[PDB]
Amino acid sequence: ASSSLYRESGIISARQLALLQRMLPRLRLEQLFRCEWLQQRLARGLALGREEVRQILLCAAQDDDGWCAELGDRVNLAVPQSMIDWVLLPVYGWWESLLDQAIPGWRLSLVELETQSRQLRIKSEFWSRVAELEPEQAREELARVAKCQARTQEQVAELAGKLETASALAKSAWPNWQRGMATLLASGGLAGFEPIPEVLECLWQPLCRLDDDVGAADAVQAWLHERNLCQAQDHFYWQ
Amino acid sequence: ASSSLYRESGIISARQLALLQRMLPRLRLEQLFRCEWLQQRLARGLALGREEVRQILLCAAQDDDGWCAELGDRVNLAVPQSMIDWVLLPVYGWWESLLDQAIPGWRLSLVELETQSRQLRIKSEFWSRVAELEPEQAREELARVAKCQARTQEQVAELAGKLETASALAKSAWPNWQRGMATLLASGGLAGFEPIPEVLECLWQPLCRLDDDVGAADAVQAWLHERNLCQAQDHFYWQS
Amino acid sequence: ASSSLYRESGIISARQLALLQRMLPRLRLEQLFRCEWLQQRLARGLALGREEVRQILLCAAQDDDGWCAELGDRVNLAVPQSMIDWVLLPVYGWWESLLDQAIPGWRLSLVELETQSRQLRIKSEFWSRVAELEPEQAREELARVAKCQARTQEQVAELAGKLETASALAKSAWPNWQRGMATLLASGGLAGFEPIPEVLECLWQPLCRLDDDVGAADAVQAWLHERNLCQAQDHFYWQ
Repeated sequence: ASSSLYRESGIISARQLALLQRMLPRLRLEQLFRCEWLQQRLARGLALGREEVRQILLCAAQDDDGWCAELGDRVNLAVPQSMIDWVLLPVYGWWESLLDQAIPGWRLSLVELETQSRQLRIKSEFWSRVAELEPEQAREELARVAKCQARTQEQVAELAGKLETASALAKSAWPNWQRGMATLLASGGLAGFEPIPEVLECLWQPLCRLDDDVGAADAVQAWLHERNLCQAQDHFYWQ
Repeated sequence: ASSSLYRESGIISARQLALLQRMLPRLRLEQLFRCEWLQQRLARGLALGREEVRQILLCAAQDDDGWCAELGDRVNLAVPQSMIDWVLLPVYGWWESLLDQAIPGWRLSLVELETQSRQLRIKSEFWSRVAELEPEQAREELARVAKCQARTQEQVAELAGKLETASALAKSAWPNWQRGMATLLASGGLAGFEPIPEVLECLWQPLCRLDDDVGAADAVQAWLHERNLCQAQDHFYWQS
Repeated sequence: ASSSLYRESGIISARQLALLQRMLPRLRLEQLFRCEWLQQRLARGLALGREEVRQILLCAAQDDDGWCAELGDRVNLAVPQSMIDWVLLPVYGWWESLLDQAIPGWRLSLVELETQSRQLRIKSEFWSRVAELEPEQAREELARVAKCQARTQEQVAELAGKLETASALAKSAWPNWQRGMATLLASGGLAGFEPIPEVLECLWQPLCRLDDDVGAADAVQAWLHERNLCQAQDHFYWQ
């Protein structure tokens, strides 16, 4: 929900943010950053190009507090990279949390912990170099932070472990997940993915008939959208 | 003003910095980092490319202490992206300042206020992870970071307030600024912007004749220059 | 040697890391992060492209404990930016430490101090923004940070000094280093270096014939590899 966040993760360049900042009033800008669409691109690390920017500017040209709802991308699933970023990765993520709903919370919890271990090593160098002067005071602080990184390390280990077991269970349920992804990055097909877990069948049928069937695009959009894996105004097609 | 500002802002890649560090003496590197040209690119978000790097190395080899003064870009105002980043946006920031000179100061103050804000969050997410092991000596940090965040929040509200008001007049003074920008972005032309404020006429006249008049380019170069919106050696031109 | 470092250094994008995290097991991924080839890209600021990620994924399939020693780049030395990033800069770094072994360590110690002063600089801005409510507490707090950015700042001066002298000696040993570089960026050849130090003769001979002798690019690769300047699987050519 913050400029810096989209900047730190490379979603928006400084150049782009400059234009956006000047064209959109603070109120629209804030709505932009909070909107489901952009938050989606953030989570998938999908940086903006000139048309994304044009479309944002275009949509905001009406004083409708719901302008963000018209935002969405036209994705060509015939491009593996697009198939991966807009479909497979999102779907696998949704699927695993289905096996165990606490998993996304673990993965996210993890990152908050490593970025937290850093602040601990950085705050260690500090009171380390500082030990020069006020040596008695630094010792004090060092003992304090020493305890923290010890616990932080342990919380990480136990989380990792749960995820190790979780991934094992998921590997058992979709063994061909890996062989499928390689076949995609070469042949471009989705067959190496079979047999796919049952729940995914309603997605996989149309997904495999994208070039043959007309209403398969709509079928895939609709399946993802119900499952909250795409936007109402996202559109998918094939080469 | 350190190389870190330029790395974080994606103005200079890691690859590029390494080459510059090897080729430029420590003293020239710092002169480069503080020079007006590179500062302009930073503010505008204009990442360096092969040529910008070469020119840096070139100009720096003269060994004159004002070598930075020879740095500039050759800019094709054909490209809508170039028209926007080198003219429209700088010019609008300048125009804006006429209507109220305190504005530029307010904007960057927000930037620093946002940073201080972010810093306080990192500082609270930090002491939250400590609150578990150090329950007692954590009730003190949260109290200061409380008022700190509150205060910070107050002034943002104020700044954002003044700027919201300024925006309103600024909109009134150039109604079709929006429309003009949409059009340029959709079709490449400048017509959507008119009528333009009278104080920008001597810039606009040449701007709309880049392709036709031969002295139209340097006429906008001169206009921007006399107002510190470009560098002495920045060269503009038109080619479609 | 963590993901976060490769992100901040702009070596791996958010979306690239998204895919690797999902495709590689926790163990397999950390192996990638600590492997020589990737540490090489990192040292030189060489961002992963589409090719590099495919390779990482193919080589991940082998499923042996040393997969990531098969990783290497294919570089076209006919491209000047490649000539610089893979040969000239690496070779110079190696050369200069022949003149004085302490130089790489100074160079690296600067970096540590530079990121450290900018850590205290940001710490100042904060406590001056917090001096709004606490003038007293923020005093001894700004006072400590001020001592640190003092010692830091002199350590830097001492190192810069030592490097200033080194610089002079290296300039005397390879006078046309700079003219060569300028020329390569201008005309794309290597004659501008031409009076090169004797210890580089064996590298220089084949480097000047990449286009003419089939075996030249291999000679170059050998020269580099025997001195740990490229990976065993790095491969060079001229197109």
